[PDB]
Amino acid sequence: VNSFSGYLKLTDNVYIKNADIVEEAKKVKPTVVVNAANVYLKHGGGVAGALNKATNNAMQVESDDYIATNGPLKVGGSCVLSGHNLAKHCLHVVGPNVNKGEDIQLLKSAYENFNQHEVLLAPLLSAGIFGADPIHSLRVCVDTVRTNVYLAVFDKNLYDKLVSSFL
Ligand SMILES: O=C(O)c1cncc(-c2ccccc2)c1
Repeated sequence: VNSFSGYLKLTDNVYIKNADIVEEAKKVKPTVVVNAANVYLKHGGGVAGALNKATNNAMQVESDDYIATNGPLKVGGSCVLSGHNLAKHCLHVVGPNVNKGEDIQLLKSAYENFNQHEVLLAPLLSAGIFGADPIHSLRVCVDTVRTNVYLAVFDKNLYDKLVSSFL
């Protein structure tokens, strides 16, 4: 049994809710919240900007030190950093950004990072300002992630379309 409330069950392991991921993280304090990260961990917009704002920029400060030591992530890669006031840990995952011309096949690689964590609160990778089709992102999620994932979708309209169209 876990804390997550109000989710629709899509599969054995994937759940979905119309929710503001910062507000959900603040309520649940999950072990892992996933950030929609980029290679230089610059949390300025989309999910990264909202999560970082909710940490009063502490996520960005920590991330800048991580990059100064380790260099950029790979597209499709991830790192584990603090969850600050939102979660125990933040899994920063880099989905491909279609608005930069990145290969959408890297979306499956991105989702594979979730399998290293038994339970996660996450957004749909590569959705929003990353430019991918969220319907496609949900399909890759269901077909790739085997651990228990609780998806928060910001737009009510999009949430209803994702559920109605789910095979
Ligand atoms: O649900 C998403 O895929 C999503 C994409 N871009 C931004 C957001 C967002 C926007 C404001 C607050 C918290 C999350 C969610």
